[PDB]
Amino acid sequence: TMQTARKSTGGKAPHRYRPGTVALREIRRYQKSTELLIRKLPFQRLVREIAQDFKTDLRFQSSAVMALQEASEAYLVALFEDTNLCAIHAKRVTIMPKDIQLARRIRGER
Amino acid sequence: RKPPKGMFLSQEDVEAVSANATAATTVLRQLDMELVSVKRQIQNIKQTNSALKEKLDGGIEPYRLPEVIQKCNARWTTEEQLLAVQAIRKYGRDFQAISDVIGNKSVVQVKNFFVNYRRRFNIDEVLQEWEAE
Amino acid sequence: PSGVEGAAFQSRLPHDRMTSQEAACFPDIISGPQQTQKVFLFIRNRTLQLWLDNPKIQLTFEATLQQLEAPYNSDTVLVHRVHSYLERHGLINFGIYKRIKPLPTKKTGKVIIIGSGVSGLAAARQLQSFGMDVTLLEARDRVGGRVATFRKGNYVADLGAMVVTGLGGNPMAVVSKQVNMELAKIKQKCPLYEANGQAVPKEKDEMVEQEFNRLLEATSYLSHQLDFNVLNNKPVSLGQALEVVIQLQEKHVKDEQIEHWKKIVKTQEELKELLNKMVNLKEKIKELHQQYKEASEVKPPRDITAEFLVKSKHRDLTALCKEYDELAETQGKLEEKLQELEANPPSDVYLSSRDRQILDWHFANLEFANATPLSTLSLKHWDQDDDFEFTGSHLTVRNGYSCVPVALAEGLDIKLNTAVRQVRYTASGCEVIAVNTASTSQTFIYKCDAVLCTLPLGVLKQQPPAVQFVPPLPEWKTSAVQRMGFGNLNKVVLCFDRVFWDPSVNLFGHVGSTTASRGELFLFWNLYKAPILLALVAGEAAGIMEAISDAVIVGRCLAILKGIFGSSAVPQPKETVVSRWRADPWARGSYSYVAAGSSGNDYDLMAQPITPGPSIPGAPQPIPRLFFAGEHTIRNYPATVHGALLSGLREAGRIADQFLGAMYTL
Ligand SMILES: Cc1cc2nc3c(=O)[nH]c(=O)nc-3n(C[C@H](O)[C@H](O)[C@H](O)COP(=O)(O)OP(=O)(O)OC[C@H]3O[C@@H](n4cnc5c(N)ncnc54)[C@H](O)[C@@H]3O)c2cc1C
Repeated sequence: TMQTARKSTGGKAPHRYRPGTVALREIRRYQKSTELLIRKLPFQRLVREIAQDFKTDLRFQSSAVMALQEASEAYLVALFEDTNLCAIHAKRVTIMPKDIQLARRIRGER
Repeated sequence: RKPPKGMFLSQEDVEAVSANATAATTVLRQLDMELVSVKRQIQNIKQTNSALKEKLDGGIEPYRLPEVIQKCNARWTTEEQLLAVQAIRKYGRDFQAISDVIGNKSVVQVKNFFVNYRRRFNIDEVLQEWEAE
Repeated sequence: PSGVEGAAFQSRLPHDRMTSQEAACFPDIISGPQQTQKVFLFIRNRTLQLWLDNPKIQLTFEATLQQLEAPYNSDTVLVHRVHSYLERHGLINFGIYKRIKPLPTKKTGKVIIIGSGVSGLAAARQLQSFGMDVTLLEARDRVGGRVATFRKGNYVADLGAMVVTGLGGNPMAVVSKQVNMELAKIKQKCPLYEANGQAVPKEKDEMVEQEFNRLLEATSYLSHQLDFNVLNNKPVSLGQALEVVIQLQEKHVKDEQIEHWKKIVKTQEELKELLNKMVNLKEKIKELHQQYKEASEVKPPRDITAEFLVKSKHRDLTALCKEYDELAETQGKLEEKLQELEANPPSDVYLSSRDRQILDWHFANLEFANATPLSTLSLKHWDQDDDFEFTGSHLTVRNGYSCVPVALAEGLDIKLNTAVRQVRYTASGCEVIAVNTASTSQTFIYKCDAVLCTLPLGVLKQQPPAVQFVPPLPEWKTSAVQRMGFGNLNKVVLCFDRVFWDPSVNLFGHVGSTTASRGELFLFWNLYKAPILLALVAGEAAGIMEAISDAVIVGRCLAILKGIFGSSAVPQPKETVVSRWRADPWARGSYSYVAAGSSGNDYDLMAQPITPGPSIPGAPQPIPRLFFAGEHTIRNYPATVHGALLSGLREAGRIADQFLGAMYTL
């Protein structure tokens, strides 16, 4: 303190996950299970509508509807697999109607 | 609070110098002996490398061959094809070596030679025999 | 700042916070709402501002209320209680000022003050202004104590006190506005000349000062971080820590040398393995050169499968020659490295005797600011008061600092030539036994109610004590006396008849040849009217220089001046005065210093008064009788003149703390 000439300089010191996380975790959740994804009653009414345009006054066995749902969902899951491959091939991540149309074009479904 | 620029200060060195009355003298003498030890190791290795440099007097100048500068041809003759087969047998996938052995075939033509004559010359069997050695 | 906050900064008080002292006196305000606290802070700082504006008259308390916040009548006589509280404890109306209201013709209480120093004179006039009887007992034939000024004709020189450390917040600024003090600024330009007399270049001086500041930064982190405070069951000083660090930098230079040679043996061994591969490859190339010549002696189309065998040995030889050419490229790269880094090793950077001489001067300057060698300062608390420094430049007293204590002694009852022998303090009063310095047989006896002791701490530590206390002080008090120390520095006055230095330079330094004599005549001063130089002696040599006659010291001062400016340019001085504060029996050293093993708590223990035991067995707790003051009784501002000034104001403020109103009666 008595330093008057050249003093001593020293001696002084809600949560929201990012987009894509829940989606991937949901993908893992549905790839592990095999339960049907489309609900049974709206699907059964839709098929009844389609059949009325083919032949009138028709009855369906419950097993017939379940078999229709099994083949339909398997076809759609496989189609989205091909659809996702097309979208990734176009340097994209998002599926678009052009991807499904391209997939069905390669399959020969016209 | 933090050691200065280019300056290391640890508690071990402070305690070592103040270990007893003649600790600093002991440390300085040991560092001087280490400095003398590394210096004579410099002198011995310097003498060894000087002798090794004396053995390399002349280089490989009398052991150099002139370059056979010749253009790359386009047709494959029977001699050139057999020389390529034997080159694959000894070298394998070294395209530059095979090109130099044949002499008139560039690297790209040797790489193309592998594809065009793959089945007709059994190159896969020749390559798998090279890998065995 | 300015206004109310600027007045709090000038009086060492936080502008937006109440101190612990303000909390103990008014516990109702600090424990109440925050708005009442802000009103108390505003009333305090406004009266502080009114005092700092006009310190030459009494700042009254009726005009303060009249000139504050229009007609301000929303308080039940609250300004009276606050103004009387602040004026007593020396926060407002500090120093010695002309009082408007006359002093009471009948005084209350008798107080004897030992020593007429700055602390003894401040508390005395404060005691007298409060309405008490005061009598000062001084052993010297003058006042000021450790404030000495040599006056002879036109020569003025201060042997103890003259420079201050700034006016920002310092009560010395008001003292200068009160007492006629001509203040002159100090030019910090201090050139350095070696023992031969030649100056130090700018590049060298800046690098030694930078390394000196680097060693002080090492001091800071060794203290506050590494806690290097216990060594061999003893407190650690500072000269040991710095010398160890310096020896470690020489170790760092040796390690940089060893590591530099380690990198050379590393690359040299890589060249060893590289040359060995070149030799072995040269022998293989020499063998292949001998082989294919025999294959060339036969026509190529003569034998079969020669084009394969010839080109195979030719391609392998070409590949090995290409590698030898690249290894020869690396050989050339390693040779140019053995020609570039051979004569330029990053080494040979110690401190040497060149920088050590200047470093010894900086150490002597640091020893001068503490009046003790670096081997006696406590590493932990040697700069404990470094956070309370004052702002502004450093100034001096152009006409001798003794104009302050002589002016403060105006109107007091001081007994000059009166040395105190014993100090008796009991539960009903005090008795001071004193003698005359002209004849020790003549004894004087003074009765009083309280005694204020301003004696230096070095006197009490010496056995036998020069001043006896009856009853003796307790062990905890005497231990704090013995743990602390008392420094030493001296000054040598050189009065010449003509200017023979640089008038524009107020001070220049002289480095020492050795380390033991670093504090021997290291700095002279120029800042008075007459051509006078003030030599400085400190360190362990200071005590030895006192045993040397005056002629030898002046002869050394002249020999240094003749070695710097020349023999003919240096005339002979007219008057020479050498100070010996350690030999002074009324000081026993210079001024306080934090010793190894002590702390700031010891300064507070010196501030605490002692209370004698009851005279009758069964009597209640008596009133504290004996109080102390001086520079060694204040913790925040030790070893200064305003610190002793504040100690006298402190004991003046502790009067009401001892009285504590008239509530204990009823
Ligand atoms: C050499 C030196 C130079 C300084 N220079 C400066 C400076 O330039 N600037 C600055 O701001 N500060 C400076 N200071 C600091 C300042 O001068 C002191 O720190 C401060 O004034 C000490 O005052 P004090 O009253 O406590 O001591 P003192 O005033 O010394 O108290 C004791 C006094 O009583 C007397 N006395 C002694 N024994 C007895 C006794 N038995 N009976 C009666 N009286 C007795 C003494 O002679 C002395 O006058 C300096 C200090 C010293 C030692």
